[PDB]
Amino acid sequence: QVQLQESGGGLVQPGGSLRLSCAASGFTFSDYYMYWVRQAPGKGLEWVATISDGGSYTYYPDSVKGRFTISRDNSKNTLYLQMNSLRAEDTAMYYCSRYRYDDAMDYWGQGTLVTVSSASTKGPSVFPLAPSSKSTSGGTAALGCLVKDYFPEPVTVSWNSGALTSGVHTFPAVLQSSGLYSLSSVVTVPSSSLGTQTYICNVNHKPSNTKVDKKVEP
Amino acid sequence: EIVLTQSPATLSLSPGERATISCRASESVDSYGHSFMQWYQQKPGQAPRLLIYRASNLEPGIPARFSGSGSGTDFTLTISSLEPEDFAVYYCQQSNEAPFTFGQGTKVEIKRTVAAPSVFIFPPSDEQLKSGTASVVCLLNNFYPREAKVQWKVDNALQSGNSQESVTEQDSKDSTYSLSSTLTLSKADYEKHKVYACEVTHQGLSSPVTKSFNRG
Repeated sequence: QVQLQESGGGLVQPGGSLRLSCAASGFTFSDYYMYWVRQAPGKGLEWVATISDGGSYTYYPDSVKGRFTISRDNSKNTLYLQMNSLRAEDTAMYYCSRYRYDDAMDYWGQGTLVTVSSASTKGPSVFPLAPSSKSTSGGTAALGCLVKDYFPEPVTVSWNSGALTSGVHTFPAVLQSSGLYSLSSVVTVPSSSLGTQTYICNVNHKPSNTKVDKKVEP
Repeated sequence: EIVLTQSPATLSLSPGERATISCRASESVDSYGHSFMQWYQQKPGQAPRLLIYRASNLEPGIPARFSGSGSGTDFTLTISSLEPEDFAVYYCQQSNEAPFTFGQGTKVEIKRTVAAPSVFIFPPSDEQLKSGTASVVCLLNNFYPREAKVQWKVDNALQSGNSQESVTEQDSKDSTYSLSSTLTLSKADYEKHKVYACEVTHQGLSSPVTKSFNRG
């Protein structure tokens, strides 16, 4: 079915350049106008650029004119966005979108985050969060993972390789004074399986190529 | 630029209730005999999803509970009967003038019945204790409303300016929330003390509850 894979996001220095791409699939790509929309962390949606069917025409708001270039490769069914002279104000989640003849963007990419900062990349440290024995909520035991000191965003925390999704809570990351992020991921399990079964949390920080598999147990 | 102002900014309604969100455009969105107003639904960690286009057309695949209307400069989005999965930020979008624009968005919270938080506390794990820094985490799991209070106590000493909170987005299944409070102390402070307590005050608790542990 119609799907848009975006890639190319990540950390990049202010004044730097970065290219996002969107591999279209499941529809006659050359028959549609493509859009790039962005969302500053915590803020709303802003239009970034538009390009016609064959790349003939393109449009940008004045805040992007001359800095970003939208283009496409119809033979490879790919949409691109070459950014230049990036600034903190450009950090945000970027989405590609298909535009129907009826003037409606019906399919969007999952999105790719662009953090524009001079700060340096730091892999996260993973400390366990085992359930104390004094803690007994009846039949449920809560245990989690503590992912501290990393940059930039984001971080992916799963349990028992995505096999354990039910009841998991991965809180949004908070920025610490130092200047790094931190977040916790907990899951509630039946205290009757604490020793019975093995619980491992899968952490992945793609911007630093870190993939830890910390194991927890009281 | 056509400015789209949505109203209200935030909406809190119980499932089954009818929700109405408005959008007023500074200049007409009407051209060629049609209103080019779209409505999008954006959930946490996801891309905006198209609900309605050209003002009143339901997007195939979208439940019939969603509908839109209006024209000219005034538009309305309706959810005839809320479900816990409708928790999301809604945006009106204009496709008629020079630069496309989105409204500022309306945050829709699903009103759920009072739910008391299950409190948990985690002492800093041996590993982090070797790093010369201590992090104590207090967990408030599955509650509603969102307003809660968490005071830290180290040997009856009320902490201050040394804890950070992070609350999850409302659950789309049961509409509850979960909260996390981390207390960061040096390895020295943590070792020179023993009673670590987390006092939580919430509407679902007839009396504030305290969860604690003694180091080691």
